[PDB]
Amino acid sequence: KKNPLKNLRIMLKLNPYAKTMRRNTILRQARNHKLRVDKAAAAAAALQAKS
Amino acid sequence: GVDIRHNKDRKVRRKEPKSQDIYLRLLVKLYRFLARRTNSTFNQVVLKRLFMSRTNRPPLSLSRMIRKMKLPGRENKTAVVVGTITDDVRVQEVPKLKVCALRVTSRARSRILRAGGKILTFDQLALDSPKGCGTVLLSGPRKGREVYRHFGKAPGTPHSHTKPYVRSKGRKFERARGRRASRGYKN
Amino acid sequence: KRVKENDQKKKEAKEKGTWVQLKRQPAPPREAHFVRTNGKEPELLEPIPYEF
Amino acid sequence: AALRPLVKPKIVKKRTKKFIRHQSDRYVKIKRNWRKPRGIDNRVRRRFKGQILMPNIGYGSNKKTKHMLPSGFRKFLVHNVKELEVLLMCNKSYCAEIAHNVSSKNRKAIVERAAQLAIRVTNPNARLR
Amino acid sequence: MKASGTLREYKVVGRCLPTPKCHTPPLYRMRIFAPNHVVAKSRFWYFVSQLKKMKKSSGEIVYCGQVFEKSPLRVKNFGIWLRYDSRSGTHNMYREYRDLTTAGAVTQCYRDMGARHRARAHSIQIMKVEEIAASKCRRPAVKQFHDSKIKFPLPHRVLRRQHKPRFTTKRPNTF
Amino acid sequence: EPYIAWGYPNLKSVNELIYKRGYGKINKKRIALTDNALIARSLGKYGIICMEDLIHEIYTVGKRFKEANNFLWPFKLSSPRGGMKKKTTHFVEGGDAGNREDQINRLIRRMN
RNA sequence: AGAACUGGCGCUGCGGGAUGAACCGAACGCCGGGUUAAGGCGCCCGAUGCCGACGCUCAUCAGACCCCAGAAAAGGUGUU
RNA sequence: UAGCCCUGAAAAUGGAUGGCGCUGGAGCGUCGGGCCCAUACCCGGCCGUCGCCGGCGUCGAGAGUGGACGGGAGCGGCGGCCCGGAGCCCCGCGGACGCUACGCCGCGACGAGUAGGAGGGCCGCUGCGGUGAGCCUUGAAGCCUAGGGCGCGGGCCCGG
Ligand SMILES: [Mg+2]
Ligand SMILES: [Mg+2]
Ligand SMILES: [Mg+2]
Repeated sequence: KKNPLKNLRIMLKLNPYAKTMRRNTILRQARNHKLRVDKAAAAAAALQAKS
Repeated sequence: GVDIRHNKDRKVRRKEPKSQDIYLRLLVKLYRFLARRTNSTFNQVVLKRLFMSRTNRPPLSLSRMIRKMKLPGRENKTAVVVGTITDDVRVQEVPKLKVCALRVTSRARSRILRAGGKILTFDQLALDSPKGCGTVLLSGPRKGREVYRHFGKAPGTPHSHTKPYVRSKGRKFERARGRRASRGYKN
Repeated sequence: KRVKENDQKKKEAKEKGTWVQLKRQPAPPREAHFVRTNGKEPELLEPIPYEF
Repeated sequence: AALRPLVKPKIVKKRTKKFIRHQSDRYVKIKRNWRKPRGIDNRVRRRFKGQILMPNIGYGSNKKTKHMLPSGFRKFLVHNVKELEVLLMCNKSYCAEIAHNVSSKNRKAIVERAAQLAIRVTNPNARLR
Repeated sequence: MKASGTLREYKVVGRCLPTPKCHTPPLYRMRIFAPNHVVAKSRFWYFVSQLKKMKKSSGEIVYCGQVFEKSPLRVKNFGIWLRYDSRSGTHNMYREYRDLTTAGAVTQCYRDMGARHRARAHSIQIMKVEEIAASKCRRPAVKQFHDSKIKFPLPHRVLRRQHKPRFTTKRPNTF
Repeated sequence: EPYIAWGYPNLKSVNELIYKRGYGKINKKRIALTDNALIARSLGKYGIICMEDLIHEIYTVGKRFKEANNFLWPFKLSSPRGGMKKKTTHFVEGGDAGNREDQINRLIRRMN
């Protein structure tokens, strides 16, 4: 018994939707991260351009 | 620990006969092949009756066999019995039925073969009908023994009918108190 | 009663065409209902002191 | 490095200590041969800790490695040439022993017949001159 | 209740089941202090059953939310009313603490009732907790911190044994 | 309730049990259900022919909950690696044996 | 001394109760890794060698953990 | 009024919070986060037992959860001068193990034990009927053995 939740491709033998549920939650938490890193820059950028 | 069971986990049936008869040992090899391979329930009853004891294979007379083959539908089938065939003296004429048994007696296979029937063993039964198609598997009267009239509640309980073990039948042999209301009581 | 009014209500579903589910069930867990405190506000109660 | 059999697995043994009888150190009227203790109050049958262990089927060895000699063979004691030839089709899995009653004259001949037939004999140089 | 860890104030409301006799019951409300909201909605049925004819079978709760303070930074004086049990009888008790939150002063009570009066947490019932204003305190230990320009030093400081070496050549000054 | 701890599991608690500790019975045997065949080959009479359809009847309790629950062998769970608390009094009373209503999820993740 | 209900001991080892038939956990094929229960974590004796929290208490007989192995009425301007 | 402490509070060998000791606690109460280890729980190995089986297809030609011939009509596709027709293996003559059926194999669950009851014994002792073209004065039985091994054990084999 190889373990689901621990290796891929055993899940995908039991649940094919597990992969597309998984890159959808990797695509979005990369663009929620690119948004928040840029927004935290975007406050202190013009706050430095002030100074 | 898992539970508190008082084990009955070892089932107590027979997986082989206790006999060393090497001709019954080849019928077992033939039919437990046919049990697990032909996908039929005829061959599983015949396989487990060959495992049975001499008591559990009682003899079958000739006038239970032809009485259970005067029935509607049985007009061309074969009477398979795992056990011996005897003959009633009570029966007068015999039809031309086709039988199949371990060990037909000598007067039984003379009166069957006078009428023009055919006697079979369990080897040429499988060559005839491997599935057992068109067969009336008959049984003997297994509670027909002298032993079962000694079995029951107790011979001295109410109504009981249970036939005590007396060493000799007669007056002055277990007939006095408990058996008539004058002398003591009556059960 | 529930063999008499169950046999006859079985043949009402044959003329009307449904799946009434005439078998009885135990008391289910309660439905997600909706309580209303219209007008007032709830009552503040507190444990009384000890006096003999 | 004599005749080198087929695949020899790592022999586990579960125990290498030869179960001794209880109270056998204390007496010499008691041999070391195992008898199980059937007394009502003793501590080996009742299985306390730190005491003489008692055998059960859990100590049994691996079925693919049972009766394997430490060289990897499984012995079969023979008495002459003719029942040494019964060990021709098993010579990479089994091995021969010469029994203790075979004389040094006949042991000299059946130790050369085994070498032609490529059979390991466990006591080849027993009862030499 | 064990009062494990720091306590936590809950607002719990609830009402009895609407009978064919009575529709729309009044939906009472209490103020429970408990370490989590499963204990809190169990302590609700301990007090409501002592005051009204309600029980968990014939009632339910319809809200169990943590209520917490509108000033976690202000220092407050809490006077609380108790109903603990002793070994002989049961007593009413008033008691004043001084903490930044309601739940932290009632936690400070259960530590103190176990310390002073040996009273176990199953045996003490909080009646009411409220923040009180100064010059209405009656306990002079709470009262002695009401001093603008209050000052004191720290005398005879001790801590950090074995961490700083078990074996040193150095007699550690207590300031 | 002296002998059990119980509560209401959320979606990934029932998800984690069926995957990691989920096993099935067909006839008398405790198999690893590491295929969508073995769920369909026995319990496919009820339209729940795959793994995640077996998870849907047992979280959103449906028509065939009984036959889907009896199919599962009881979860032989591991020892709780956070420790427990007192084991012999109620969860309200300070211990753990009883109903706890959403805190069983914090324990399942320690058990499983 | 004698009953009721249930569990145990007898027939049963093991972990804890220093010690032990019956208490508390837990029931046992032979091992390796992981985790725990009851119970603990100055040193015997594995583990608090945590910069643990808050108080109460000084005894010229202190106190110290289910069963369980020592105390009552009464009394103290002893301290809280 | 109630918490701790004290008075009440006396027994015979010298003595027991288990001891040593312990007073910014190694005491008491109320809590925390770590941490320790049972034959208990989880994962894995190996042994046995029990339950449900498998394989007589050794079928390298076996192939079949539907199957053929050969005729009435239609194609996609194989070779065109839009007409068209079974090839039996062979340039390799080849292809592991098995299945004491009382045997072999697979999967799953289980394993305390007195009195007691069953089963298995290729455990052992003495003697008989068969049988090993058995063994031996080129050394049998017996006994001894810091020799080498096997078996869970009963025990057994070999070396000297
Ligand atoms: Mg005894
Ligand atoms: Mg109990
Ligand atoms: Mg016995």
